[PDB]
Amino acid sequence: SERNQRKVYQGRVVSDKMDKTITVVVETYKKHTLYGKRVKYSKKFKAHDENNQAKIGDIVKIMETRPLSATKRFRLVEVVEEAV
Amino acid sequence: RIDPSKLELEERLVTVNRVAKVVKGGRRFRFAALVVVGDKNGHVGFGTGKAQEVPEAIRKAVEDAKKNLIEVPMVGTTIPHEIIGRFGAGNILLKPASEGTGVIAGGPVRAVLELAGVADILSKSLGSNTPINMIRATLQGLSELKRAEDVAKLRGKSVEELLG
Amino acid sequence: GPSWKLSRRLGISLSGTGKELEKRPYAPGPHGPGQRKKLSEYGLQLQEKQKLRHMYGVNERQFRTLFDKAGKLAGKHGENFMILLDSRLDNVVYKLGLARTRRQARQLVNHGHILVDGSRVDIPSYLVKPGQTIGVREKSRNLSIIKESVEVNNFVPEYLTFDAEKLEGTFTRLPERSELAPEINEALIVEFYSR
Amino acid sequence: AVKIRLKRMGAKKSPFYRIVVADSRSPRDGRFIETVGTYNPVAKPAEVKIDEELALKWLQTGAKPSDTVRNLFSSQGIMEKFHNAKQG
Amino acid sequence: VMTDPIADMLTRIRNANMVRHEKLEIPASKLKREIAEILKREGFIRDVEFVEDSKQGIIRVFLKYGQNNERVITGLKRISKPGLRVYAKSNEVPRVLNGLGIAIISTSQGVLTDKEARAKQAGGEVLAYVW
Amino acid sequence: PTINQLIRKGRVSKVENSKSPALNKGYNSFKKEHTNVSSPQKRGVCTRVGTMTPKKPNSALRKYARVRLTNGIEVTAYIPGIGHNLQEHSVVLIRGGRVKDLPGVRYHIVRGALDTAGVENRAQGRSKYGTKKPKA
RNA sequence: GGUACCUAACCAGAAAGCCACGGCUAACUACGUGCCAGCAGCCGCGGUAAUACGUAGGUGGCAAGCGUUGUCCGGAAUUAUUGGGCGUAAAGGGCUCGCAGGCGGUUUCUUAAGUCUGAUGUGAAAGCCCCCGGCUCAACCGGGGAGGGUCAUUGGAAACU
RNA sequence: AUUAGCUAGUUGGUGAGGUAACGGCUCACCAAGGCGACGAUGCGUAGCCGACCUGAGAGGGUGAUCGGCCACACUGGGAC
Repeated sequence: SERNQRKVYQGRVVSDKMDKTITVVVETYKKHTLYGKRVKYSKKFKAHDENNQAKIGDIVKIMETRPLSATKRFRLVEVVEEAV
Repeated sequence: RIDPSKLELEERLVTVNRVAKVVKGGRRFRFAALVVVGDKNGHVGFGTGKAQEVPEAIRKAVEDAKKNLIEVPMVGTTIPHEIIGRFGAGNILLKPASEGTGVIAGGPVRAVLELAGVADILSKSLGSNTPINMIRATLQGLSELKRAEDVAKLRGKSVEELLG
Repeated sequence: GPSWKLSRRLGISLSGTGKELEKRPYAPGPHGPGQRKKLSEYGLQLQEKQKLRHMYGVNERQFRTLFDKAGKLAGKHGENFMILLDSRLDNVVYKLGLARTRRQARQLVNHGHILVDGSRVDIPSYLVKPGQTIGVREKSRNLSIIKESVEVNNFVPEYLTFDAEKLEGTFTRLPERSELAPEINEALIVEFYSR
Repeated sequence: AVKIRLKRMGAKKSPFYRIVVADSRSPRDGRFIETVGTYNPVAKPAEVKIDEELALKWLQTGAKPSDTVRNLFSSQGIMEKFHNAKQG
Repeated sequence: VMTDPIADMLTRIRNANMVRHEKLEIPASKLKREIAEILKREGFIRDVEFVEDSKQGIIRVFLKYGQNNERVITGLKRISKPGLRVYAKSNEVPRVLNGLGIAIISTSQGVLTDKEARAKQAGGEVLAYVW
Repeated sequence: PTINQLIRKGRVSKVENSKSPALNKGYNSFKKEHTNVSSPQKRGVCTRVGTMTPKKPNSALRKYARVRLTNGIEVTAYIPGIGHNLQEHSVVLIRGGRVKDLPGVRYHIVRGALDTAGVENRAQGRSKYGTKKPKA
């Protein structure tokens, strides 16, 4: 009787200046519907950091929920890997 | 090899070009000719036709036609596979199809394929619209055809293994 | 039309006679006895198409779609289109012999009433399948068009079972193109309407 | 509001009908959820074809049809099988 | 630089056909060694040989001229260029020269031919065309 | 050319004009602008009817209308028939027809319009030039 | 709506046209005409023998329609991924150093983002299409089925990226 | 791209109010972020979709009728 699993990703962090929140870049990449070659985009979101344990260039997962503020529609799961 | 003249050639013409030459006095109008020549059983050829008249050019087309013939494989009244000939700026590709599909080809090219006996060809004149080179676009591709039992003999392999 | 002036353009007795070529094989007109010229493929494939469509008088709005209705048919598309215009009900009336011309067979469908497995059919262009019976009710039981053409006892085609007074018409598996068209060259009309 | 009902189809003179589970708020040709089979008025004989089982699941959820639709179910005993389930 | 390994081995087979050399050298990576056994096992090579050296290895090919003057290999063509990855599915396995020619298909269950990818019904990359 | 060259420039596709520019635009009054109607045929008003010559080897003087449409644009049109009917301030319907010989005019006047009566004594070419069937 | 329909009675009686006719393109002659009147989508036709103008005859085209008109697609491989170019035909930046983006030698382990594949859920119906059946056939309408998703979840495959 | 810079309730946090409901949705406070060469902002343009037409297919054009949904009800704003 488990409820439906939500949207989820992992990615990479640009900046940390937002209060208890960050941006995370998702790098999934696809082909074009006319030619065939597979180029990469930039997909970035706004993610909740309840512990403020974020780094510039941090590998981390995000998890959506009800929208916490303006454009913020994610929370973290696990800080996967850190920067240097 | 050279195809012998011990056949039944049908030899209907394609076009006539009046072709000039400029001398001290004025022009000199002659005629040009080219006639696709063959049976309806797989032997196609042609020659040029040059004269100072209409009908003697029709005669001398048949000479180099009987000097130069070439043979086409007739697997199921089709071409056995797909090929694209590329002789001299006139590209004409050749596609096989099923047996009901008829002869869909260009103007001079349609007077070639019926002079093979092969009645199932899709084609499309990619290159220029010139009558000599479009016929050169056909036979050069038809020269590069292959037979099913022949390439299995080339590979040293079974013929049915080329199908299954 | 005249239905005979158009066949001398084709230069053939399209119903199959000894007439309409004697004394005048040149096609129509004052440019008739002035000797004709040799045409192109477009010159041929018109007349090669028109040697079949002037058999049945089919307007080319109705001639195009039956070619397309042969497109969905299996088998060779040339011989498929031979089947549909010899399964034409106008041709079935003429091949049962009660019409001297196929144009005479048109009134034999239109108001010379006739019964296909039931009430009546006023359709000169009904596609006829094997397994159908054809008769005429007593309202036009024996008129002199039928009475003379019963007496004109022509040969019955071998895909038909026909009696004179019983007047019933049924079929075989198909009308076969070897039996159907001696004059008309096939496989040219297909390459006409592929372009 | 949820009325299992007919749905008008066909040519101008001779109509055709499809028996349709839908909301009444959508129009006469409006959208729906899932249909059951057919109806033919223009045949002087029969050929009113019903799925005969799928609507009973909807009737256990509750969807009141009009009587002109309902008496076709009486002719095939959907409602009486359903009334046995209501007596069950 | 070299930009891809498989391109410069296929045309090197093709550029020997117009001169009719007997033998070749190809610097023999792993997938290079397995293409050569495909052409060997299916009628395009007299014999193929492996050479174990210290530098990177070399594979060598004895070209198959069985008849008078008739090249068995009449041309090659690499498709899946580095920047265009033709992934033909197992439903739409591209057979070439319809009845005659082969195309080598690298599948997840081995680098296969047309036929061994056909009956096993698994597609993927399409690495070359062979006349 | 190469593939990544194609992706971030695209195929810059070929843009072609019409066969006639002054049929492709209509007018509305209280909007005070110049709408894109693409109507086939318009009714117009002639202002100056003089005549002039064609350009080259053909040299036989033409009829040379100048018509003002309901878009607001004054485009010189052409009078096809064997002699004319039109005078100033008439009702002129215009179909799109290219005149190679005359410089600049790309518009026939439909002989057979609301005001243009058909040309005198014409049997062949009945649908064109606006003549009824003479007597049956 | 006594409408469809069916029954019987009546008469060749009610009823065909426009377009083309040098080459493209199937079909041509005779008069008129003399850079004028006029045709023209294309090449281009007429300063006295116009098969190209206009008329007549006669053909041919298609048909209750035919032409012209404006549109959009096609032929146009003439924006070319499938399906072009670049010595002189339209086209190599004057040449470099290079951030971003683009692409990767060889061997091996591993991973599964791409890829391959199953299963499940779904992409309503009408329409295209497969096949039947219904309307005098057709068109139309009906029955059943397929197809359509760079889809999502889930479970597999490991050569290549 | 012959539009390269654009936004201060903008973008963040905290609390408060408010909404059926999450929220700068509103307001106070505090912070300075956010959006951008994968083309923001701007401007001209236009209802979208199953589908229609065309092409051999890849594609291109159109988005009328019938079916889905949004928006609008002389123009504009509020509210029961």
